Amino acid sequence: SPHVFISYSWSSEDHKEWVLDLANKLMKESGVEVILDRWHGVVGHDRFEFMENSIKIADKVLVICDKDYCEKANTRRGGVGTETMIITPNIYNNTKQEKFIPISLGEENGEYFLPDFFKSRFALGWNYEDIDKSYKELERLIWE
Amino acid sequence: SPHVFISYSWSSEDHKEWVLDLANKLMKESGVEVILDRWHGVVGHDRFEFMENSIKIADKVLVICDKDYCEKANTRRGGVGTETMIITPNIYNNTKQEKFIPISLGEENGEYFLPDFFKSRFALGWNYEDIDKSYKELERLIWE
Repeated sequence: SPHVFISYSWSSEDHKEWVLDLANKLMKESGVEVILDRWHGVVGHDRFEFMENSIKIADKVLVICDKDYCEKANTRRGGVGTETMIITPNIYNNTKQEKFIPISLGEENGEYFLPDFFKSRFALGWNYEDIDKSYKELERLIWE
Repeated sequence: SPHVFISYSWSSEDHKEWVLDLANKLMKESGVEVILDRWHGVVGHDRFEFMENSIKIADKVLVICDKDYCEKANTRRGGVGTETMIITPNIYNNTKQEKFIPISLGEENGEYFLPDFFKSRFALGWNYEDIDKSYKELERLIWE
């Protein structure tokens, strides 16, 4: 099975629910073993360590790039500090590049959200009007 | 400006013309420096070494993945002929991964053509019904 860690920001309760629904769906319908912070009982100050360690054991890393994740990633408001949950340039540059599957949420005109330090600009443009098509491509990016 | 090498096979005269048109368009409309075999006068059995040298100086590498390219890549892998400009497992694995911009041609149902040894499964699904959208995204993958 693909081991898939999901990197995401707790932008809101609805967004946490969208990520949780995606994790449950990947586990149920796609035979993927999702590494999710909510399913490991990760306390606030253990978040950076959990993200760091999870990326090394995961086969794929979903980068949930909504607007809040991308400008938190680009600015790094105080820098790393255990709280973090957002991939840093250092983590990105010490990870095999093929693991990352950026998913852009809420962009317009195909200007997919993606942190500036991602050298490859590919991202799965999530189609809210065609979920099944976007989910199919996510399965291909994970499995194939 | 980005130096963009185009990896493609001479599958047919129409396909060579499609790649030639794309190369001309990228230079004219997107201000990129395209490294094209026909513009350097690379004759058939010199093409593979030309691909190797060009990928080292190129900023991006477009992988024109139609059916013929992907089946020869999947079947022959590192054993592709000296006359070919088809990426091998060694070339993919020994090149900075962000260079590669695979373009899937002629795939159906979102089952994008891509050699199986490409560790990252991302590819630009070329939309023959919305070229401007596909060219917009190709420009972004090259520039951004």
